Amino acid sequence: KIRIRLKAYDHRILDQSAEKIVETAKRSGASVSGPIPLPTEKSIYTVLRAVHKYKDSREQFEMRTHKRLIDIVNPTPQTVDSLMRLDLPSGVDIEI
Amino acid sequence: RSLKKGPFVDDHLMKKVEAAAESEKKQVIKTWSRRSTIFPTFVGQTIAVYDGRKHVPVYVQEDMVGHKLGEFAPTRTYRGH
Amino acid sequence: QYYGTGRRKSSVARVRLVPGDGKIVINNRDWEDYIPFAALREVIKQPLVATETLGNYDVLVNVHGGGYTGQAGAIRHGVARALLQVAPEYRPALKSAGLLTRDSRMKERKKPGLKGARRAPQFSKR
Amino acid sequence: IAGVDVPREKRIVISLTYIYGIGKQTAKEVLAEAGVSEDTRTRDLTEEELGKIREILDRIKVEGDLRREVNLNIKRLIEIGSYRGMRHRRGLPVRGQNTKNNARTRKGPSKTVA
Amino acid sequence: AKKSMIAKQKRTPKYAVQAYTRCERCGRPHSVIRKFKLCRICFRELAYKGQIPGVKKASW
Amino acid sequence: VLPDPIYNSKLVTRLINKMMVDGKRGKSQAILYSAFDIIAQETGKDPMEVFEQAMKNIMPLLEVKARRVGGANYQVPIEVRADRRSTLGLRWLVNYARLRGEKTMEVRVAREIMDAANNTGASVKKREDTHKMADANRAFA
RNA sequence: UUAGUUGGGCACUCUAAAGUGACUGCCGGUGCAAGCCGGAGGAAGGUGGGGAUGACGUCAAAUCAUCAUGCCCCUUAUGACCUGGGCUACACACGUGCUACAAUGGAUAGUACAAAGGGUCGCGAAGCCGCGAGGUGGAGCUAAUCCCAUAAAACUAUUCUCAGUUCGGAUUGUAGGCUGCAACUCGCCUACAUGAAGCCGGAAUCGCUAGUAAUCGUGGAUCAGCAUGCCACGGUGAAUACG
RNA sequence: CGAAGAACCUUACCAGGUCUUGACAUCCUUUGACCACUCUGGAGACAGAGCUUUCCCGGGACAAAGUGACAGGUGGUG
Ligand SMILES: [Mg+2]
Ligand SMILES: [Mg+2]
Ligand SMILES: [Mg+2]
Ligand SMILES: [Mg+2]
Ligand SMILES: [Mg+2]
Ligand SMILES: [Mg+2]
Ligand SMILES: [Zn+2]
Repeated sequence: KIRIRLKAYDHRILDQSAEKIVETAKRSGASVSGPIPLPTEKSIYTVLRAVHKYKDSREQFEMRTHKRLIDIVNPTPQTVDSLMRLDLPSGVDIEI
Repeated sequence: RSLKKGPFVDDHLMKKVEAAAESEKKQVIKTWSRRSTIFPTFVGQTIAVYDGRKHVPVYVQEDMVGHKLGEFAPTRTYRGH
Repeated sequence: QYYGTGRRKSSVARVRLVPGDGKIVINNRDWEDYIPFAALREVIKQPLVATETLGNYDVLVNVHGGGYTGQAGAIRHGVARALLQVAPEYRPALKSAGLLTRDSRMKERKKPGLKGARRAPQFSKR
Repeated sequence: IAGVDVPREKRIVISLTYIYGIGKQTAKEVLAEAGVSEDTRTRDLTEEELGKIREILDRIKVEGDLRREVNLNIKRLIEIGSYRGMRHRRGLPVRGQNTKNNARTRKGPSKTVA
Repeated sequence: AKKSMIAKQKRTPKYAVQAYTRCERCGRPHSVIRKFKLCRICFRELAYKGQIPGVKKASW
Repeated sequence: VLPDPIYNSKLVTRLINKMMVDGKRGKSQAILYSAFDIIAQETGKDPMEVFEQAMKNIMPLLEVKARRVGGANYQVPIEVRADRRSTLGLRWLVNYARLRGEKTMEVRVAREIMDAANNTGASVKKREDTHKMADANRAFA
């Protein structure tokens, strides 16, 4: 009855980190859900390409987030410890 | 202020005008305040209001209560081209 | 319960067919209370008249996204899909009628320096 | 008719809108103080009805008196010599509004070329 | 100018309404994005360089 | 394009699309339906037949093209494409139906199709005038 | 159950990772060939649609005011602080746009269907007071949970009956509300009243080939507040291309 | 169009009132918490006083005053 939310900018890192968590979590307690994908909330920053003039010519920069959610269904102190010890490839954010 | 929570007037002007009850109106009060309202208590005592380059006199009346001081001290001098 | 999905613009219709007389619900409402126009209602019919299956089945619909005409297009699309589902021998009829053509006309981007997708400002030399 | 010879064909609301000082919502309020039907026409009125409407009107501010009132207000800030009244006297916008361009209903029609 | 202005930015004003944003790199006031705190042109530089996390070039 | 849902004609859908203003297909389509209802009221017969007769009356054959010939620009006549034929018919119909000046749009359109099936109206004056100028300038063919 | 509510289940959507597929790959015609035209299948057919992606160099094009920077100049002032003012001026000209000039419409009521987005000292609910702008209140929310957020055009009914009009909405007067120490110069919004010009635009001139043009609303940034501007969003949805 | 926000600030311009190792940095010398809050004269900057500045383990970090080297220029030339 405890939940993990993983959110980052890189879906490959994030997917693999979630698979890591899920395999370790199945080792430390068998009954756990899979990771579930959420929508990619994002921000498109639109900038003048030039310096002085040229309002008409621009460049656009998309900051996406990718994020997955996990639900543990039968915790053990082994599971809590395996998640309390474990540090992930940074660039991500774990939330419990 | 546009709202019932007011009015507004600069403390540095209200205090001098209150002291100017014993002024006898021979003297004059300079202010760099154009944002402060006119209370009835300002009546009679000429105020020299700073337009940007000079202090321009205004004589207060019952009729110019409710307004600001800058309405009686223009900023931009213009003569019909 | 035969089933099909149908998509037009941003509209999504999960639609299903049962054998019946011809009654139709859309979002727990009357087809006439949801699509009052004869034009759009006939548009919905189009598969059922291209292949004579109107007086046979009931069309049961749920829809989200888009506007009324887009939802109509989605509905006819999913309907034609479920007609394939109940009978692949309706493939030739519905293909040659063009109902299986998922209308890929999506609404085009806006772009910078343009007041729309393609519109540009009023040009002036001087 | 009702302070001035309003239209006989217009409905009562629109008729009362043609009084300098009265518009559509004031008309609805007045006809509701009268309890009359607002959708009715003006030749189709009755005389006692009309007189009650006149009473409510004369409670409301008089037409010419409204003219005198606004003109007095303008005269006041013209005759003090405030900025706002210099604008009234010069014929320019009074609100905090731009005059390099788009000031026609104050300046007048397009003046001669400089 | 701009050094004295970048100073006067950082000390607290007389009234809090007088705040205004400036890119810490180059204290230009205009087009400074408070989410990054950068000005648009420095932002474009660093975003090219990949020194900003998660941002890339928006194709769509 | 496609035929009309109700009647078996693409002409109706095109006329709807050519009266349409800012995507208001519902308004246009409804008023054309009610306008055929009006002409059925005042005539009692096939709306398709009367609309066809009106077409056949407003439908030009000859039309001028502007061509540079001999150091100036002339009007040379030419037989119109079969598609531009109908296009010009429907265009003229809608434009006179707008500039007419009756009360309601369905009414204007219905009266114009009546006059057109009867060989009257501005829309037919237009065909006649186009023929007249092209025939005046048939020296250049 | 008032509510997809609660239970239950991922069927279907939706989400988003890895795959598939569309490559002239196949058939007919012609070409010698490259290729071209047609045909089939399929969702999609001919670089599917749209983007980003801008070669050597031209205009000694613009930028010493984003930044750095050589040279020169000021260096008890060409530097620095504070208040107040100006960048919003106004006889007049141009560009770009918003609003309209109305009956394919306006006023009033009821009422269906969107997408893309933002939110921590931020979004701010319900309920209430207020004609209204807003006030109060504090639920829920660090968010596919909750909010901003009734989407408006559309449709249905009633009215206005083609009129400078219930068009139009300026300008002005009075009174309100917010923001902010402060709204005169110089913000925005509301109420009442006023009701301007305008009854489809000279010579000329501009965008657009498809979900485009036109049209309607929405969101975001900047931002205390201040948009007809800018960038994205979906809704409706055409005409035409002889050449 | 720079301006993806000109009420003050922004803002570079103007008038007025003021300062000159300075609004902003390094190097030296003395010292160490520097300051914060109230009163008065002020348009405010700023001057007079008060209360009150706890530096931390010779070192570290930031600070007042002297002191010249230097600073600073949205001053110029795209
Ligand atoms: Mg600010
Ligand atoms: Mg040059
Ligand atoms: Mg300017
Ligand atoms: Mg071509
Ligand atoms: Mg150059
Ligand atoms: Mg230059
Ligand atoms: Zn910068």
